[PDB]
Amino acid sequence: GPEFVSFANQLQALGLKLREVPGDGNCLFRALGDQLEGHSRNHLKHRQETVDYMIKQREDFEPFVEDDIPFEKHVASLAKPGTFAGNDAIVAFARNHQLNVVIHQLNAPLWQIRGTEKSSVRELHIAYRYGEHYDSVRRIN
Amino acid sequence: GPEFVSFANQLQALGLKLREVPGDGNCLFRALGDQLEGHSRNHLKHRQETVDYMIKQREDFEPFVEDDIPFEKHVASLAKPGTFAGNDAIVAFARNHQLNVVIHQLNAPLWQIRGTEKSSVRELHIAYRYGEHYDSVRRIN
Repeated sequence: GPEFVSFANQLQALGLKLREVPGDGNCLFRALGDQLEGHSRNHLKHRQETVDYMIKQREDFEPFVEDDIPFEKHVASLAKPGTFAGNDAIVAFARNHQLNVVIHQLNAPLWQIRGTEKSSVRELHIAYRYGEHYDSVRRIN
Repeated sequence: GPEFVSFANQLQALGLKLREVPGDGNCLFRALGDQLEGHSRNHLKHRQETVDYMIKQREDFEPFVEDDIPFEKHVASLAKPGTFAGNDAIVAFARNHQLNVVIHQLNAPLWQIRGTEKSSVRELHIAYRYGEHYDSVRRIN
């Protein structure tokens, strides 16, 4: 259908704008931290707490791991600062914090990862982009 | 990917909500009227003005018509109250009013019909749904 010409335009139509985080493997936790706390300075803590939750809830998270890769290897790699995180990390963070994460993408359907079974919870917004990069999505005014 | 369970939830995540218009063929002009003016009472006028614009700009709109259907037949049918309108009517209305129309759809990419070549213009929001039905999309707070 009739597409937006830029991601900035798409967000702007929704009264939203990007808050970019650096192009390294810590981007998801920086973006989620920015959403949760208004800044990304606790990204190492969020990475560690997210891995801790995944381990505590191993039976829930082993299904996410790409086959023939041991769960231990997956979470050990994720524990290292700079390791790019994926959807399973978003699920873990969302469940740990009992909230939802809405994911924006240029000319793609808006996604929602729900951390609870509840009906009215806190909702965080991030943007998925090239490679494995995530940014924070904030209100304009 | 991870989809919203309802259209209401999807809009709510964006701070938006549906304002339903009746399930008849006047829905697009009622929805556009609601967006433009805050109410749908001028839907007959918007239909007539939209057809007038399409006729004035025939060379621009003939390409939209499904082949072997005469342009005259298309616009004559569209002029009748109750005739369901399509994308070409949105383009015509947007160009006539020199604005943009953003179209929401459940678990589909957000669309944008741009009425001008400009960079900063007024933006109207509607929702496309089952059949040929459109509703108005408004801010929650």
